Amino acid sequence: ELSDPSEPLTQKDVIAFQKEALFRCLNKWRVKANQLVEENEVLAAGLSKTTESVSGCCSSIVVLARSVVEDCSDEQDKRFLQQLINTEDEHTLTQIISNNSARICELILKTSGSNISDNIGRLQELESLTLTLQKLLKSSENKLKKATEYYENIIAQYD
Amino acid sequence: PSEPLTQKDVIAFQKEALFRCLNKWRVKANQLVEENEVLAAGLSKTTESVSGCCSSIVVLARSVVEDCSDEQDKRFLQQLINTEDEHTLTQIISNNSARICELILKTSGSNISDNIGRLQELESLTLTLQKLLKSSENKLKKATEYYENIIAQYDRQDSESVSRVFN
Amino acid sequence: STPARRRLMRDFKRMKEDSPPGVSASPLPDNVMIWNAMIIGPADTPYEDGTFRLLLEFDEEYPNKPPHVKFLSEMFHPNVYANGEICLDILQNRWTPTYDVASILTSIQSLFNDPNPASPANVEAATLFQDHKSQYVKRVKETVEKSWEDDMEDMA
Repeated sequence: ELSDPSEPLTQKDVIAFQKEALFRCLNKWRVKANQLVEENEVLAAGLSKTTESVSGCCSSIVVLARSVVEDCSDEQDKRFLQQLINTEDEHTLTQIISNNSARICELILKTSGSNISDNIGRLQELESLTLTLQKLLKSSENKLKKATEYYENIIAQYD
Repeated sequence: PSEPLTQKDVIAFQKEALFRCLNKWRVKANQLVEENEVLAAGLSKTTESVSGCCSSIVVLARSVVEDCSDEQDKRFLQQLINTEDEHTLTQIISNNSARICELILKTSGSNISDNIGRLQELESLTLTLQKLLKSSENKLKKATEYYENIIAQYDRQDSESVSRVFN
Repeated sequence: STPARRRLMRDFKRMKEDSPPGVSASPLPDNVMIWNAMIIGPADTPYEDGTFRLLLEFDEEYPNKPPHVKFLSEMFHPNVYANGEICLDILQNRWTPTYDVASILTSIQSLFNDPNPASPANVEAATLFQDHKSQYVKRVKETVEKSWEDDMEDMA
């Protein structure tokens, strides 16, 4: 704590200003980094809940496949449905289903005796995007809430 | 400690230790940007693959709800079809997969939905949700910059050294 | 006692009595023809809180000749050459005898606030100021942290 406001600056004053200046630069990264830690918790949590949540959608589609392979006419379609049933890896299963959901739906509707609506490949494409953009919207809104809450407690400390 | 907790604490630290603290946080911050970019990308790719798996069940519902026998079942399937929340879907699908599977196989119906009318609705929603995403993402950038700019001013307000130099 | 050496001593009394905000300077205890000067970067400039040291060289033609002024710290600025010399109009051709130490340094200090394009000393700096302001600021923020390590022994 050294000043003399009218007197010219001293070596003791510039070191005390360089130290404080270091802190200001330091706190900028500390704050910027700690919020990025906060986001990684937000991201990592959403990664696990999203992966966990698909187990209901995947298993119920395997159910529909098993009831349909027995009464399938095409052998190419019987093989593809057996691939679904015998994959035994939800991450692989989910990719097989999502990439071939158009084909899969058609096979269940044809075999179980329903009228495959035309324009059904575009129906699934727009349904998956709507659901995705909804999840992405909500996540960025939580990113805003969690970031706002993060900074607000920091401002609260100053006052 | 090893880190200057408060600006008042900086007098006790040498320059070399401060430079070390500065570069450690700079690096941790720059590394977390790389990590968050990669994770955020993986979240959407995971989200796309999960929405693809579930939406195919919603498709199977829409093609059969028109021809359902029970009013108890038409209500249940319309709730399934009209829930724009993927987290809700996954719970509806997982908790009621038995009923849902039975309904798709048993109550097998026709093609009488407005095949072109719902495609148009989903096209306007996708385009809308795309604009709302971009807007909510800029709100994040502007908030990060806003709060960081505010916190930075506090450090200069509470700085006795800046007060000495630029009084 | 010569006209130059006497006028310079007045500038030192100027710096001693009313030193401009963010600036200090002093001649060598054994030579008044060389001064150690230091400019603190003003607020809301990418050169903020930077403690940049300079070196001023005078001859016996002062104040009728502008001193040869060049930086001692690593500087990233479109107006500052790689050898430390500065492209400031006041120094080169706008020299007016009413400029003392105090005004020369705040003038340089003010080059941080709003720089002067079409004076390309560091083309890297001049172009990056127009094309990639982020990368310009990233390089300046580096010269600011590197300025802080000196310990300013030239001030005692």
